[PDB]
Amino acid sequence: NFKVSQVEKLKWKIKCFENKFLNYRLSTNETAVAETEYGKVKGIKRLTVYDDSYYSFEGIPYAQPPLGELRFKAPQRPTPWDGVRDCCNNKDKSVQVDFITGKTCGSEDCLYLSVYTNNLAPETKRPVLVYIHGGGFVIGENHREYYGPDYFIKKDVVLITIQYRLGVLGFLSLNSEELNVPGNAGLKDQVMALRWIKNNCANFGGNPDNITVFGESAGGASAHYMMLTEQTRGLFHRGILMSGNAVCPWAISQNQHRAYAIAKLNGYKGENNDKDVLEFLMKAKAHDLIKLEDKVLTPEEHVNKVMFAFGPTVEPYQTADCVLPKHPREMVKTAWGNSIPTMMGNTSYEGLLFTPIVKQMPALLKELETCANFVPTELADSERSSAETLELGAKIKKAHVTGETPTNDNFLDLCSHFYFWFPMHRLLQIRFKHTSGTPVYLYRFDFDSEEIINPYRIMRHGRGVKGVSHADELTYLFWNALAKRLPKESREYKTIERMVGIWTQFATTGNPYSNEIDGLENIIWDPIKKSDEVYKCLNISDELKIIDVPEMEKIKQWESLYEKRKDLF
Repeated sequence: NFKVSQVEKLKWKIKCFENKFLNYRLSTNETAVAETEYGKVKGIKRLTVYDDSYYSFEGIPYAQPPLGELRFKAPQRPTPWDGVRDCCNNKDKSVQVDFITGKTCGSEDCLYLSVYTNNLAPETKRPVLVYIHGGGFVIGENHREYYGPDYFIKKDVVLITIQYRLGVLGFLSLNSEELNVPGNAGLKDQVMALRWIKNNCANFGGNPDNITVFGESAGGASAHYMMLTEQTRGLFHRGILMSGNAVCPWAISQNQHRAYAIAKLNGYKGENNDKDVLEFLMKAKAHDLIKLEDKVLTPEEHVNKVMFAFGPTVEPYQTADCVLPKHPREMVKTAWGNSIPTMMGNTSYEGLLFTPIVKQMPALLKELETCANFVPTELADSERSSAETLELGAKIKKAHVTGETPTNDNFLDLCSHFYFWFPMHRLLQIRFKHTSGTPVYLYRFDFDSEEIINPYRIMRHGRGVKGVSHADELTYLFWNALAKRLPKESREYKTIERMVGIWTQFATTGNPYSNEIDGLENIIWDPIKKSDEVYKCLNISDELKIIDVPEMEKIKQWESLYEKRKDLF
C-alpha cells in the first residue's frame, strides 16, 4: 500500500507552494475570448520557463455537473450561457484520495477539459492532441502541476486535456435495468468530451478531421476503449496507447456485486437489493464513499489479482449510451479504431512501479515459489491448486526467477510482463487474427535520468532508484511542478524535443518517423507485420535505435501458457 513518507509530504507541499508563485510570474495580463457551442469562454496567455507562450483555457464544461440525481448516471450536456465564461483557472479534480497526502480531495463537479495552443489564428488548422490521464481509474486530474502543456506548445498543435469521473462515482454498476446505472459512467464522460472536441476544436484553430487521442496507464486503456466502442466511431484519427490498453487484466472487472459491499462499509443496514443499495449511495457524502474504496475487494479477489473495486465493466444490459456491451477481447474483433494509425509502447522497466509494495510486505516474494497466483484467471481453476495451474506457474517462474531463490527484481520484472507487455502482445495478435487493422508502430522508452522527475516518482519511492519505471516518460512530454528549465544541449532537454517531436509528428501524419528529429536521420522505423515473430521497436535512450524488443523472449514464454487452450489466447 502506497504510503508516502512524511519527509516527502513536506517536500511536495513546499514545491507546490513555490510552483503557485512561479505560475503567477508566468501569467501575462493578456486574455482571449473563444466560442464554444454552449457560449463564450475567456482564456489567458501564459509563459513557459523557456520563454515560449501559449493561450490557456481551463475548466471548460463539457457536461452538466453530475450532482444530485445525476450522480452515477451517464453524463448530460451542459446548459448554454450568455456572456463570457471565465476559464483562466483550473477546476477541481474528480473525488479521490490524494496519492501523496493520503487525504480525500476533489469534488463531484469535475467534468471539465482544458485547451492550450500557442496561436489562436494559425496559418494552418492544426492537429489536435487529446490526452486522457491515467491513475487506475481512481486518481488523477488535468491540473497543470501534473500535465502542463509547456513542452507541446513549442509545436503548432492544439493540446486538450480532459477529466472524467473516477472510482465509485465514475464506475458504479447495478444489474437492475430500471435503475439506469449500467456502469462505465467515467468512460461515457470521455465519450462526451471527445464529441465536444470534434464539434469545437476548430474554434481554437484545430483540425476536426485530424484528432489524436493518447493516454498513459489507465489513460491508454481509456484511449483504447475510445477506439473500441461504437459510441465514438469516426471521432478521431490516430491513437497512442502508452503503457496500457483495453485487454489489460487490471482495466476491466465485473463489479456489479460490490455496490452492496461499499454501502455496508459506509453504514448501510438494509437488504441486498439494487434499489435499496442505490438509494443509500445517492444520499452518501461523496468523500465518505471514496475513502473506503480501498477496502471493498475481498481476499479471493485480491489473490485473483483484481486491482480496483470500481472501474470499467461489461455492462449487464444495453442503453443508448452504453460503452462496453461485450468484453474488450470481443470488441477488438470489429472495432472501428482498428482502421486508424496506432502507436503503442512501454518503458524498459515498467514493474518498478511496485517497489514499495514488495518492500512493505516481503511475504509477497513467496508468491514466486509456485507463481500460481500469476497464472491468468481464464487458465486457472477456482482454487489455483490443480496440477495444470501449477505447471503453468512453473513456466512463469522459469521465465522470471533468475536463480534458485526469487528476488525483488524478479518480482518486478514479472510485473512488467503480467500487467503491460503480455496484454500488449495479446492485443497485437488478436488484431492480426481477426482484423484488417493497420500496422502498429512500437516504441520503448528507455531514457533514465533524475535531473528532472514527475510526481509519480514520489508515489513509487523512486528517489535514487535506477531504471525507467512506468510513467517516467511523462516527464519528457508534460511540464509539472517538479520540473525546471534545462540547458539546451543536455540529455534531458534533447529527450523532451525527441518525445514531443515524435508524438506531434505521429499526430500530424499517422507516421511517427521524421528525419527532421535529432537522432532519426539514418533510421528506418517500420510498423509491426502479421508474420513478425520478434517485434522491432524504436528504443528511446540517449541514442535513438531500432532494436528487437528485449522483452520478446519472455513474452513468448507467457504465450506458451496458452498452447493447451489456444482458443482463449
